[PDB]
Amino acid sequence: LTREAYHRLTPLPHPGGRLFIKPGARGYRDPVHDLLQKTVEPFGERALDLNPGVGWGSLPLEGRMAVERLETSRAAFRCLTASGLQARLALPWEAAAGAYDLVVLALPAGRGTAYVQASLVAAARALRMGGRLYLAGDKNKGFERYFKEARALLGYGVVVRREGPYRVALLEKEKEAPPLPSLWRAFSARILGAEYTFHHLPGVFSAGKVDPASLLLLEALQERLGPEGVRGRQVLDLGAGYGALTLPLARMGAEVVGVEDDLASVLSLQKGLEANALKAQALHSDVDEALTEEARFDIIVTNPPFHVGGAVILDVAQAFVNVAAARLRPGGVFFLVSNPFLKYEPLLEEKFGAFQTLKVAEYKVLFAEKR
Ligand SMILES: Nc1ncnc2c1ncn2[C@@H]1O[C@H](CSCC[C@H](N)C(=O)O)[C@@H](O)[C@H]1O
Repeated sequence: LTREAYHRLTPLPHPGGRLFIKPGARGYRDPVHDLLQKTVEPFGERALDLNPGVGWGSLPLEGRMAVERLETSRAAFRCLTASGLQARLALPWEAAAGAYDLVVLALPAGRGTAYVQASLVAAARALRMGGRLYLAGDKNKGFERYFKEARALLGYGVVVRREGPYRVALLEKEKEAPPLPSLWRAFSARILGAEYTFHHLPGVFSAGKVDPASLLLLEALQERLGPEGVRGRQVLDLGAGYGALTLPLARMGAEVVGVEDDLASVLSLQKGLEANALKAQALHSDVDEALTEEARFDIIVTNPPFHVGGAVILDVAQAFVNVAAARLRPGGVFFLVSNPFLKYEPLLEEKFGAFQTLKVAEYKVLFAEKR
């Protein structure tokens, strides 16, 4: 995709209306969300969708109920807003307590047990007594385990739709919801001779330790540029996460801008910067969406997202490369780290003209220079 194509919102038809989607937004052609859309029916007057993506799963409620939507992904909120669907940039556990008759939750299984648990308790807290929860998931991705927990939190629950491994259940709140679990975690790490304490909420990439690929990028970068090679330089960190690259680069004296699509990760980065007395811009952004048109950088770094077990580079990750080439000043440099068999080489050759391989073992670090 071109950068314009990556950022473009496209409306797709459904009976009676339209829904905007875009590359990089969850909830489109997803069997879990599709099964929800075929299942959900109004109950009471006020609904909350805790993981809406582009908003397909709970769409049948729109115009029959008041529907609120809490979403962490910037890309998804762009779509919801374009679709005219009320939505807030919000963590699931920011939901108002006892204010809803119906909650809809496509299980965020990809973000892990702690994130799912926090979402389940948020659901239980959001509901009034006697309110109901639609819970959708995948038997291959913890549905039975999470459905059992939902039943324990709420009361009576039953599967109301099934297709292959995919399930939707309906549950009733029959008991008081517990307090939110503890959400924040911290860990220390020594990187390039300096001590850092990272802080993060559930669901982030590489919770609890610095990812070895990220460490490798930093090692390649300091070897190439020197310990002073980053001072006073403008750096963009594409997909900043809780700041494994952002914090050390800020420490080394770079003026760093982190862009990150996931709200929980942006908040994590912000807490880490504060805790380590470091300053950087921690932007909630779909790739470079939050930047001015004119913004350019001296150095761009990235450990792009990847699909677990997948052989194909994600649209978002392809866009990171395209945006990197476009956002570098002449003579600016790009560092990217990935699993060794992801086909980044032809992409860098296309966008930069040439590239180098600075490291290759458990991961590869690729390098390019703007001409
Ligand atoms: N559309 C998008 N725009 C910006 N960041 C995105 C994105 N899609 C995924 N990401 C982020 O890309 C990151 C890739 S994982 C790398 C995290 C961090 N830089 C580290 O090295 O530890 C995740 O934090 C993920 O949420």
